[PDB]
Amino acid sequence: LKFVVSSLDIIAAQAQLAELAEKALAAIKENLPDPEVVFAPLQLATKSGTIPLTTTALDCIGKLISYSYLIERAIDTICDCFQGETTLVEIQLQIVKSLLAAVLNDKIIVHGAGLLKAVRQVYNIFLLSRSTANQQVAQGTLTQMVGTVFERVKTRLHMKLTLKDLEHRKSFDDSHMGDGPTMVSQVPESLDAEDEAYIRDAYLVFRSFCNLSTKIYDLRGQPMRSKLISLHLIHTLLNNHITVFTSPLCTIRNTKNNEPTNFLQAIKYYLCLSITRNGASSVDRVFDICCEIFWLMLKYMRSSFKNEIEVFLNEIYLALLARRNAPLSQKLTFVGILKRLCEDPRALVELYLNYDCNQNVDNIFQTIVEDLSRFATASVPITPTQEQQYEESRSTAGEWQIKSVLPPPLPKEYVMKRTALDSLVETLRSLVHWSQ
Amino acid sequence: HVGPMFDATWMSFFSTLSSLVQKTDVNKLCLEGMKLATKIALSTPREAFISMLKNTANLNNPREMQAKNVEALKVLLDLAQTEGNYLKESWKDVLLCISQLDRL
Repeated sequence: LKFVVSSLDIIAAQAQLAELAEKALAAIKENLPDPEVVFAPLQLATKSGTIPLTTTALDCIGKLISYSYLIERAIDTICDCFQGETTLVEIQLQIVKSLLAAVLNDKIIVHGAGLLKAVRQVYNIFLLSRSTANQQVAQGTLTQMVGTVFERVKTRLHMKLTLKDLEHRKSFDDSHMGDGPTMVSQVPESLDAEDEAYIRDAYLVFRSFCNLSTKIYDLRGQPMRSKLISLHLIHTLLNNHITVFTSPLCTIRNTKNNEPTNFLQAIKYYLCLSITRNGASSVDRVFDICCEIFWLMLKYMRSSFKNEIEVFLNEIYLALLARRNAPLSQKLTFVGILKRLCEDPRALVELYLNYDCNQNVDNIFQTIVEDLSRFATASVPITPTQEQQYEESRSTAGEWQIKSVLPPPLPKEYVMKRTALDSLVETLRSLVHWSQ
Repeated sequence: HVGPMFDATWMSFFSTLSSLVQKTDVNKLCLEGMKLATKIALSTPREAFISMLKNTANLNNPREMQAKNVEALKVLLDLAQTEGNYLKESWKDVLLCISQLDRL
């Protein structure tokens, strides 16, 4: 179009390299150009890291991906343009913007290896930018593209025992099934092929984030920030697209059996592993986000996690409540989660029937209610102005919306007791509502 | 369907912590929790909660009431109004409260 000529002129002005640009311009003069003769000069221009040349080359590649179309090579070279923290800020920003333009467009929808590599690259710049603004914009682009992948999957759907035993219950086999680069599309079984491609893209993104989370102070360090962003992206995927996970229509072809299976069962092992080896940590933020994920699991996927919810509650969370030396921040966070649970009557009666009614399964509902009661008795504060401040410190029923956070770079006991008591009152209200 | 949970965890459990009304707000929703005594909507939970509500109403000892006692009496009267068919033998405590209230 209009921009390709200008970009080629700029790269020729910056100049071995130039002859490609003049050859491409001559080719356009006979108009519409050959994809290779325009791709090669930009690739050679971005092969070197300079101020004006690399940026315009990357921008031209990204904008040209938006039309016609090679795609694998363009994505690979755009990712390769980022050497690391040595690369200056503007080059990283241009790389991020070009990746966003390449992944996102009305037409040309890359599937398989290219999209996953682009997402991984954007995450890499987010992790190793060594610059606040570039990190922030990289995280924004990463979460936006991660959300829009599952948005595409949602549109396609719309138009359609102990803790150590959870390490090896890999129900779904995914031996090198992903990373199919050649798949790309624009704008009976014919539709199902594209649907399966989109499902595979979503599954590969989720698997990449699970592998990021399973890894393993310094909350601004690299591994901790990686774990935080992985967990937050997983939570965002569960929250903003819960209808994708819970929809039985959404299915994925198996690898070693080539049999369609429910998406939730395909990622059941990954999510369970992401909670088991990562929840109940000694750092507050990780435990908080893990509790968010577990609560989403408990409120929306009881049927597909009947045993795993039991294991989580018994070994991770209720054990945390029972511990006398357990941190109070984690206790208060999970008590807030319990209060969020108490408002749901179905999530209480199904929790009673599937767990307490069964003899072998350990008592769940009774013990969580007793744990709430134990918190609802002891009281440290005596000064009523603390009670007045807490009452003033009020902003309700748990309702869901878009969730996103940003890691760019009064007494706890009393509020915990009040939350426990309010959760018990909510439990009684929910029970009398379920009785009618 | 709450029947198993009616008798599983109420009689000697919920009254225990709801007897925090002896220490002071929180009293309002504690009384509201006592109001949610489901009388199989078998008699031990109803008897315990109604006895506790009558005791915290403290009608038989006037000139010692506060807003807490008035709220408890209001809750007990409302529970009598909205659940008449189910108090069964527990009506005696409600009528005792009414009679003592008549003495002002």
